[PDB]
Amino acid sequence: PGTRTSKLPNGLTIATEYIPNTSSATVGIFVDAGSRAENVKNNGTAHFLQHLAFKGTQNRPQQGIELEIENIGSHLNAYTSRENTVYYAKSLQEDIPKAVDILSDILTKSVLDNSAIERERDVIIRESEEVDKMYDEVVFDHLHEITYKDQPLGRTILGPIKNIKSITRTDLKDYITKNYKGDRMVLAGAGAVDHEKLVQYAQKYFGHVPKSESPVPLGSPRGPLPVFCRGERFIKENTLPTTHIAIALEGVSWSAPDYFVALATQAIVGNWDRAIGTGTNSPSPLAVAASQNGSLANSYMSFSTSYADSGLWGMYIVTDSNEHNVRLIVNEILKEWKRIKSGKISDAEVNRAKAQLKAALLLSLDGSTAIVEDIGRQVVTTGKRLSPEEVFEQVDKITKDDIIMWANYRLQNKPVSMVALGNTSTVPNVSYIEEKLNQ
Amino acid sequence: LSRVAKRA
Amino acid sequence: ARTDNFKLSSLANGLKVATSNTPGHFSALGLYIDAGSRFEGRNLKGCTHILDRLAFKSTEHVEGRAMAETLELLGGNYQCTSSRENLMYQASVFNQDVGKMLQLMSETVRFPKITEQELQEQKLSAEYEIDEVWMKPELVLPELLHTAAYSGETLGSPLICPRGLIPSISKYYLLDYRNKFYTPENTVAAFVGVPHEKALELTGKYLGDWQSTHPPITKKVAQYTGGESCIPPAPVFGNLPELFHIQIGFEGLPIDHPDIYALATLQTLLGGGGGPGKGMYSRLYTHVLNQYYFVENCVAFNHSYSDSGIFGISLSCIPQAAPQAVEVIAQQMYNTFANKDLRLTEDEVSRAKNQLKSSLLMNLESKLVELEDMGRQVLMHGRKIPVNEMISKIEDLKPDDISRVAEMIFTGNVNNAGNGKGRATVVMQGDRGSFGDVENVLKAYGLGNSSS
Ligand SMILES: [Zn+2]
Repeated sequence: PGTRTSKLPNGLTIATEYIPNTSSATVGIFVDAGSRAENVKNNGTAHFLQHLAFKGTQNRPQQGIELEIENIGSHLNAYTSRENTVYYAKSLQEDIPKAVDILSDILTKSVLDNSAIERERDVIIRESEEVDKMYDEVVFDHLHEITYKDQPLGRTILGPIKNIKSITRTDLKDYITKNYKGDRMVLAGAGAVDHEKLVQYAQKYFGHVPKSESPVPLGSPRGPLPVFCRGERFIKENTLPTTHIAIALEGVSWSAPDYFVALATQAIVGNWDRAIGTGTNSPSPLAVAASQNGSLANSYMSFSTSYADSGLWGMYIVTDSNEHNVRLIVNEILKEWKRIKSGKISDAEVNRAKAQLKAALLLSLDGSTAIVEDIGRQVVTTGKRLSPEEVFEQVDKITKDDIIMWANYRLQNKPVSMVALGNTSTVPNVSYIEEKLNQ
Repeated sequence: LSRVAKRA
Repeated sequence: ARTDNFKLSSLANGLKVATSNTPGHFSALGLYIDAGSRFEGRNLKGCTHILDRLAFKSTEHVEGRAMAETLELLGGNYQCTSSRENLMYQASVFNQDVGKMLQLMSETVRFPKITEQELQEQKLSAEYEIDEVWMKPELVLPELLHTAAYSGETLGSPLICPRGLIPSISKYYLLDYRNKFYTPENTVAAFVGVPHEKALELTGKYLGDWQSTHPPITKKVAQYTGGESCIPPAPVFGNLPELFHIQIGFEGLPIDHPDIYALATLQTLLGGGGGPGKGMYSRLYTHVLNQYYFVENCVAFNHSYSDSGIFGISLSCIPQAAPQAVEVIAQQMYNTFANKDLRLTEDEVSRAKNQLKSSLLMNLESKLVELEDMGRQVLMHGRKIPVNEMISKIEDLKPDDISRVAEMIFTGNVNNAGNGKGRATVVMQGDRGSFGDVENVLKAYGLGNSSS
């Protein structure tokens, strides 16, 4: 009944949530690493490492892991975000320990063969080249670069081609040594899982993990708070049929008291697609404007990214490079934020947003995997897990006024960074946006 | 609700 | 059915009410009607789709707008979809909203207004949807496969409505269809995370006084025929590689048939496709995907319905390889039972079994999936098979079993209600000549059946 928690002598946290009537589960190891724990020449390591952990360990050869997992019908996966590195598995309950075993094995005792470390550099480039075809991904990488100017958060996860061709097996081993400390990781499980037994296996297969010499509780401040830098980066590209713009303002962080209120304001502005509509029975004035007299854009989407110590909140626009005056659409978006700031929003649309928000945060925690994803991320970046029940309370209590204050604090006399890719010729700059927004 | 940029 | 906490009862009008599992963070519920394209015949062709696209619009007691905004306020996590054998309305909502959601599903199932305007919209929109669908091979090939497998009857009756038949769908035909299939005795109301006593209360309140229209029973058993069909090569778009496609299958087994679990193991064992656990150690990967690169995709399929099914292999490749397609598949099929030096191994069978178990159990981790599965099972044989039982039957599977089933299917030796033929179904996209004498290659390998 709830999320059970236990700590190991080396700091490792074991966070569990039992699910009645289940015979399978998901277990994952979450580390407070990621690319924000790299430096300029380092950039790209954590991800590289991740690819390599699947190439073989001091106990199991690459193809030995594969065949072992497939014979019991489990699944192994991993990703790297700016804030963390995650390795996790899905398997029947009988195999829970066997999975915790392999997870620790791959995460720490990995071979990192130099031969592998070389064939990989090409796979990582191919990977990189695909991301460059996903404009939204591109536009957002740049936004992070100029918004977190010369800071950890500002660098991308994949890293520069440069570093991908120059990462040395020593870089890897160092990132491991430097970052992989017990007090910096959470082992999360949900499904058919006995909390106590999982705490045991945790000791047995993760006990051997180095403790930090200067341990800090999972939630406490990294060091110097990232700082939001107003800026703009226009990327002319006359060949693109569509132009992609992103406009952001310093947002909110995971543990912030106004976290949900920010997500609530995001929901109130919402999204829109020139073809599909808003996916709401009643479109906002912005949504209506966007579509009138020919369309002012192809689509727009509100976004709100969070980190433990910072946040980005804004709009992502997509225009036809040959048909739209980007300035026209930006005005309506600014006009909509001003509307929120001025209080002219109804009880009805606030409720719709709270409802949209509630469903998005809770009804979506269905599988053991989706649930582990929540336990894991919440604890490894915050130091606790707000239960579904608690999250429901946090959203349900938000008020029209709460939103209006939040809007006035964050969208009035505050810096804005921006990025445009494509037919840059019609995009207004940052001082224009700030003038109209603050106007 | 906006996703968390991840790379696999 | 045992520690599912599965309870099943009926209202006087025939509506079966089913609940399973215990209170959780939220609940799931839905109405399941026993309808679908397999019952449209030639008269109602296209009706199942339009009706489902027409769900949750205006009703006798709720205004179109009000219906929409209230569903928005319940999280808006609901949908109505239909297939060859089902029509369902499901949704997951916060525990306290079960009743309100159920009331709404009731209104749309019992009192839809289907106004001239609502219908015009859906039809118009339906044309565009049909136009897009005919461009996605992932959709078109199976469509062609079913139509060919059953000579356009029942399970073979078009699931993608013929573009030119959409305009003639009138309110009259829609009403005719509702009067034949929307009856309490043809419906199941199912909940997950809701107390059986509460469900009975709500169900009776909103669905109790519902009465049957006592329509003419017109559900024909599916008769498998086998057959061949070929449509032209897809247009050469941009940098995308030109491919030809082919699907070969035989009559399979009904979902509640005894050897069903074995057949699913056989399917997992062949595997295929185009982190670990992704089934890269399945025969189709090994013997085809890793041995030929003129083959971009190769996977084993198992369509299983209430009274019949289709089992087989799908293969996408370079136009140049087209001529080898049939043989490559024929061989793989043959190697599952007929080749004495490639008998199914203990390892193959065991890994398969575990993967089957895994995919099922892992999917049932979803309240919505638990819901749908229970609704449909009740709708079909009126009981929900407990997980224990299921897992058991799979574990007791031994290699010879998988071998027997494999041989049975690939020899056209399946005997279902429809007393189907033993001919193979071969449907393909690309130039017809390119595939060669398909029947010859199949006969060569002793696949199929020629006598009675
Ligand atoms: Zn990668």
